[PDB]
Amino acid sequence: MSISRFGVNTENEDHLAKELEDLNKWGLNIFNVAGYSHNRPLTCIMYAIFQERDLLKTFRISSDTFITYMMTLEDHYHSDVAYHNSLHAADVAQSTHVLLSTPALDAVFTDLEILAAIFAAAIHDVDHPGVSNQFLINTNSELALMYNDESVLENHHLAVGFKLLQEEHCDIFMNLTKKQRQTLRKMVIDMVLATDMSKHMSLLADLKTMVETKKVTSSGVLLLDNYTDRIQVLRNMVHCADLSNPTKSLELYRQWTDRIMEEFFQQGDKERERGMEISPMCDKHTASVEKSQVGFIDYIVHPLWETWADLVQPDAQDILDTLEDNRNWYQSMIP
Ligand SMILES: O=C(O)c1ccc(-c2cc3cccnc3c(-c3cccc([N+](=O)[O-])c3)n2)cc1
Ligand SMILES: [Mg+2]
Ligand SMILES: [Mg+2]
Ligand SMILES: [Zn+2]
Repeated sequence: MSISRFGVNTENEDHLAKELEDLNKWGLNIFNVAGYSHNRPLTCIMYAIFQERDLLKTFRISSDTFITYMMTLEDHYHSDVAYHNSLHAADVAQSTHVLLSTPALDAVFTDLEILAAIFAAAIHDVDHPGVSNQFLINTNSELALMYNDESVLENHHLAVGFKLLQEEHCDIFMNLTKKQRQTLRKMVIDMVLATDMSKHMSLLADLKTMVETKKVTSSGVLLLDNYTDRIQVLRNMVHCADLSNPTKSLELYRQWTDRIMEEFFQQGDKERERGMEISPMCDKHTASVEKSQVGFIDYIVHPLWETWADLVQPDAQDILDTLEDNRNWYQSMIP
């Protein structure tokens, strides 16, 4: 049955199953998953990932409760937002799922840490309005005041992600112990807050420290016996998943760029219509898409992935290669 198999009822079962053969691959096409799942990419991908990792059984989560929660979570992502909709969330969850399976990190993380990372990815952008934290701050949002202008949306995504668990038959963590729930909550909070782009540098600095003090075993697997080191790697992994668009196939990457640019232009028109000063990248009349992608990669995405590649060398070399190739392509497209 469709639901028991994919967590969603679809008229394209055979096609959805073919796409899902790439569940553990960096090359999975989430756009197609969406197209063969009646546009339920997040519910479908989260169900597939959990079945793949046997998380439902391990954590005594009924398929029904999980599907109910996932469908609700997905319903809370805006479909009228060009980039920060459920497709992006599904993509980050799937990317994180692949990153957790990096050979160099084999048997490094606990099952609870794995659960927390994938869950964090799924809820990391829930109810995103399509405008930045600065826009919320500049317009004196009640949300901004509430979180003292720090990680405004990130704190909101967390509040929503957790609150939905209180919905009818939505508590997927009902059977965890008080200790497991406390641990998971703290780790998820840590990983979602880590997606706050303004924290980029604090994260990368920690990651370099992890590379510098790197320790591997005979097999070649990294050594991270202490949570204090592991949570720094997990925060950076979800951050890398969040900034993984430029590392995917050019075809996927180009679609991601078109979407984020549309969202930027949306905010630009909002600011414009409110006599506000248009934010950088948000002016559709002066935006330089290609040059901006090159800057994005050179200053932010590459520095991060290069360090990540060093940490798990050589598992992420092809990802770095792809990033570099995509960078040069957009560079050649600058008029
Ligand atoms: O405030 C946030 O939470 C936030 C802000 C920007 C992005 C983002 C995503 C991109 C995806 C694909 C290509 N580009 C993306 C960019 C981006 C695009 C053009 C330029 C830059 N940049 O940093 O200069 C970044 N930004 C995500 C999240
Ligand atoms: Mg975000
Ligand atoms: Mg909303
Ligand atoms: Zn995100």
